[PDB]
Amino acid sequence: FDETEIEDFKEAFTVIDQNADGIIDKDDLRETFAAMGRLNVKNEELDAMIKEASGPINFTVFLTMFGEKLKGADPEDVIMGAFKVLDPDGKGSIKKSFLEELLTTGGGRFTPEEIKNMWAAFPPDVAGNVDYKNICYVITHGEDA
Amino acid sequence: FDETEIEDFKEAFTVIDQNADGIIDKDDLRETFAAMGRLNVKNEELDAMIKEASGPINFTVFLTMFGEKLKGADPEDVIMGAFKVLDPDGKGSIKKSFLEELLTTGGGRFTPEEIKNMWAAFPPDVAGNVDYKNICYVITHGEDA
Amino acid sequence: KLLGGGDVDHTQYAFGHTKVFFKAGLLGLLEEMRDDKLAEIITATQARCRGFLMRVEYRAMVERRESIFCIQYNVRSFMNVKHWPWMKLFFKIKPLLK
Amino acid sequence: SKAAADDFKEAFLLFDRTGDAKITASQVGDIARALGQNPTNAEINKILGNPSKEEMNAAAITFEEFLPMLQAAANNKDQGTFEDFVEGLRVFDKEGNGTVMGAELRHVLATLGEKMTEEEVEELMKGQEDSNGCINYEAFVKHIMSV
Amino acid sequence: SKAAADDFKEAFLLFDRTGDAKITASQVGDIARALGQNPTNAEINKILGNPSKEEMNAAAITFEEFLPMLQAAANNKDQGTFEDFVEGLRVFDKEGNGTVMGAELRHVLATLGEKMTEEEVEELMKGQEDSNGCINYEAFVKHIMSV
Repeated sequence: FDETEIEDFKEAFTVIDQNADGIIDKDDLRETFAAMGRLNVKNEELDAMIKEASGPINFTVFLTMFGEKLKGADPEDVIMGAFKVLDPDGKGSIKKSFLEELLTTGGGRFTPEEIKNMWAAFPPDVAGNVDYKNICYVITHGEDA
Repeated sequence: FDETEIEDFKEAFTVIDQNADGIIDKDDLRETFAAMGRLNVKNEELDAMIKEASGPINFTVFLTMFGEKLKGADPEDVIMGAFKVLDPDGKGSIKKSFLEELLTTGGGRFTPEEIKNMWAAFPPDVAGNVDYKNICYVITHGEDA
Repeated sequence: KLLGGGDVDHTQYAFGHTKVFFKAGLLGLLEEMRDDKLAEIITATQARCRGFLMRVEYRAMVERRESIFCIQYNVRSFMNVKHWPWMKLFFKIKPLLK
Repeated sequence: SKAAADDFKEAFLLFDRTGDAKITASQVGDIARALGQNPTNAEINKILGNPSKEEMNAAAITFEEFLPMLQAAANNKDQGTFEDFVEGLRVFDKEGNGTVMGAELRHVLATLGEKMTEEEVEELMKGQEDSNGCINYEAFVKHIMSV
Repeated sequence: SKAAADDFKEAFLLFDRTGDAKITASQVGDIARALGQNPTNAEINKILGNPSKEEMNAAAITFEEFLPMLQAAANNKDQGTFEDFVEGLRVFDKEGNGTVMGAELRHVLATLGEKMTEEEVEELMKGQEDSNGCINYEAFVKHIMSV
């Protein structure tokens, strides 16, 4: 965890903790979702978020919960560092079959089935290994941009 | 030491001395590191910083310790002064082989092996002697920007 | 340029303005001996290369060691997270920030 | 002999991916090179077949066969003379300066004799050949013999 | 003599790149020039060989040989007469004004007698020759004798 990433989680903690007392309760979760447009947010969704913690969601409980789910989270500059080492001549997005072979043949984390799941929402270019950069974006901030 | 550089070290001394009494103790070092995100900062790192001084870290002991480690520290404007004299026509980053030849053939501080270490984290452009300016940045403030 | 390759007697022939000159069956014999002599010379020079070739692969494999992991773990996160309320939230919200 | 070098057995535990203390016959070529031996691939191939050992079917190994094969390859290290390596490339390009044109060395290392992949050829020229397209083989063969 | 000039020993510590207080025989020509002596390179060469000293094989030095070689070169400073330097270049170009055409002095300084590199020739004309292509050697030889 770099310090600017921890400051981003402190700003997200303050936007969900609308009572500003330092502990995100279930009313803060529901009022942050209602301010984003969720008028139908069920109480069972709020209870499932609170069921991931053993205590009240203060800043260090929110940081330890996000730490334990993001144990391989990598910032965009280090993902582009590794992709610039995979394309060491610069500019070009690397081939689809080169990333499939190098993921498998180096590591068990790069096994195929997982490579079909990589191509599956990370579209073609991304999946193929040709573009580059959009995948670093969606690994640090999810969903389609 | 120019006076604005000494005022920058006075501001860094005040941010690490969170008790504001004028002497940075080991608790100030640990609480400044914890406020930057270091939750695992060992006591042996704090003891190795205090082992570089013969007494308590007040402002003049911190200035003399930084003076004795930065006996060739050069501000960015004087490094760009010297690089504008090496590229006297302006704008262009100077060639890789020209900086290797002129470092060696003028001085013993410009010997090759050291030139391989210059290229080694100061990347290509920087190492090569083509770009310019990013090396002045990282000599006044380290690490990748 | 072609004759560059082959474990052939580079003697037995000779070039000139319109054509190459070649021996047989003696010169033919010569070459042959020669041929064997390069397998030696060659075979040995190949090896080191081969050797050496992979020796650089290890230096790369090794470098790579971590950059993968980084990549490895890093992805996994996301696959888990991207479905988490809190994380989607941070997501829609991440922009309003400065 | 031990000089009993027990670090050859510790390096066999770094190349065996299953942890059972056996190394397949296809890895023995590259691990002899990683222990400080450069047998040519035809030599590694011959020896194998010589001993009615087929590298075409599944293989396992034991340390008790890999140790004497490394000791049979260790006598052939007297073939590694650097005079002949630099004189080979000195006969490969004209003029009195040691420079191969880029693509001459890349196509010769991939297609002449024991085929080296073009991926490995690019990894062996990376850094020693600059953008002039001229590989200085005095420093190139020096750095190739540094590993 | 000391006048014991101990700054010659302090300048030997600025030219020895290893710090062991020895200066190789190939540096002795340029360091005699940096101490205020202009022996010609053939003279530096002769003296060396004269003393069965080979500048072809590795060399080291000691201060105890470099001091008397600088004192043997110091008698030859009576050959540095500026009348003959300005009259040499005055016979090298027509008319009553001291100007050499650019390329005449550059090709003569690189190819006639003791070969000066064209890099050093450009560094000695830089500033004294303007864009008219005419080197005024009255001020040019004045500035060359200012160092």
